[PDB]
Amino acid sequence: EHANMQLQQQAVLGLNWMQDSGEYKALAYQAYNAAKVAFDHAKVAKGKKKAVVADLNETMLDNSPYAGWQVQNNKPFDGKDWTRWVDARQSRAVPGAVEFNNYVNSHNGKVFYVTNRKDSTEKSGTIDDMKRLGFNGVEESAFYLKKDKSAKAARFAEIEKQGYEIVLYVGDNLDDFGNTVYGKLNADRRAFVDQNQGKFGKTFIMLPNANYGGWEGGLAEGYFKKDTQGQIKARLDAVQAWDGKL
Amino acid sequence: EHANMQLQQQAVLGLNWMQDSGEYKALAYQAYNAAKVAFDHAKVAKGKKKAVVADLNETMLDNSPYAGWQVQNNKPFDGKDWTRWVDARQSRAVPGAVEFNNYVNSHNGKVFYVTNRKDSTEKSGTIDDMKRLGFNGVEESAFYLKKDKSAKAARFAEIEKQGYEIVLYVGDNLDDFGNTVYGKLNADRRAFVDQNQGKFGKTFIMLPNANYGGWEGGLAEGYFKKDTQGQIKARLDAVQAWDGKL
Ligand SMILES: Nc1ncnc2c1ncn2[C@@H]1O[C@H](CO)[C@@H](O)[C@H]1OP(=O)(O)O
Ligand SMILES: Nc1ncnc2c1ncn2[C@@H]1O[C@H](CO)[C@@H](O)[C@H]1OP(=O)(O)O
Ligand SMILES: [Mg+2]
Ligand SMILES: [Mg+2]
Repeated sequence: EHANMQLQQQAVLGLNWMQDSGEYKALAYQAYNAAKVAFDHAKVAKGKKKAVVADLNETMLDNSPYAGWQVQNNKPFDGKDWTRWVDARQSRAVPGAVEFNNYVNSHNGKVFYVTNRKDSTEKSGTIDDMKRLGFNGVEESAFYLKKDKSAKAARFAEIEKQGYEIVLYVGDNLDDFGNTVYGKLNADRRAFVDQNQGKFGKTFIMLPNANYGGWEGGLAEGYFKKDTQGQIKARLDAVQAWDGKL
Repeated sequence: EHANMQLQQQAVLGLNWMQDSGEYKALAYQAYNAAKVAFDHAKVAKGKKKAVVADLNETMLDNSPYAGWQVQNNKPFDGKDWTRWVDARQSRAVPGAVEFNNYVNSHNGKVFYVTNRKDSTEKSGTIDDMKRLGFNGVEESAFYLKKDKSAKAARFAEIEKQGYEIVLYVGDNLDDFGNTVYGKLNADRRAFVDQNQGKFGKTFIMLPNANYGGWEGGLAEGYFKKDTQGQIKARLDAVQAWDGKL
């Protein structure tokens, strides 16, 4: 129980930032302002329909109250708890997301939700929240929720097989742009970003998430297979510190 | 000493994100890609020179190793320690910052560094680091370091009085865009962002900083006047949590 409190306390400052700061809101607006510009500029091959692919969690939907519950109950992430959160139907919208979504859908485009919320158990709550939140276009066929694989490239391909050309991707996780660094450590993930420097803010649109993600598992080999104590040490070992001298 | 460790442990996860994640790098590239587009589009009044205003800390310069030192030594922020860090000359560059800086300066623009690093004690180390890092245009006159006031609007005005029109602002803190929410709590700061939604990614360019900022003081009245214990409670009280029920 000591390790659990320590692990979740380490998330507090970043959670305050995501939940309370105007700075976070500004970053969300910045991403979606850029996304609209990219969508408007996009041209697709003859015969293709324009598609935008968007992740949900921490991209279009704000699940910060779940993180707040982890902090307050010293609870590390558990898929069983997550499913209850989804069923709770208290998701909020990331600033600018609804407007951008609805703009795309009313301007000769279609947003597809490629998300790792679970198709079997988490679909009903997701669709309910998004309708309440004001998203247009949330019929079941717009959703590619998780079934067998967490990697998303196969779903992107399903979308292209339906006659769409994907003009841009929106996400908070690099794995939202393809599979090339799925399950990889942060060194490789940073290298992927470097190799794609010019796409960010154009065809790859980023939202900030300092609370969780592929970068967490990226902190150390077999991070998620570690116990709570091992994860704390992984985080602290990853820290780069000034030695305090000149 | 117990409170000090707790306070700084709360920063760990967000520090891992800023230091290690490819996601953070992608956000930095996204901001600077957008900044170049805005700079290229900008037109100024007749007779004016084009200026870009940029903050340094966590906007163009990466001081994360200082934060890492705080974590490892259970040290809350202290201006005396900060000055030593600056003097240490180990600052790194935020991804994309040098290239954008040098592009502006070679394309009929001038970047001015409006920064709260201290003009008297922290200028020499700043200029030394920026030269090493590859920034062009780091003569003393490009810098508007802190003298008497932390609020930046007066410095922006000094720049305009020199015959420049400021075409865009780059920062990680909303106070980097003006004084309207300086010293204000987060509710007012979010409202400022909402009232300027369309400027973000255009004339106000944001970099992510989940480690510190005006949003921290924004968590509670007289936050920085609080003792370590009071600040921990301020952070935890600001948390919004799911109740765990449906
Ligand atoms: N703290 C956390 N750790 C892991 N996954 C989280 C999480 N918070 C929310 N999630 C979501 O829970 C599911 C399991 O990882 C994913 O859908 C993920 O969102 P994602 O779809 O955006 O990746
Ligand atoms: N953790 C922290 N808390 C307060 N200021 C910090 C800080 N880390 C770096 N700084 C910098 O230290 C000075 C005092 O606040 C400012 O120059 C600020 O950067 P800034 O100029 O970007 O605002
Ligand atoms: Mg996500
Ligand atoms: Mg700054």
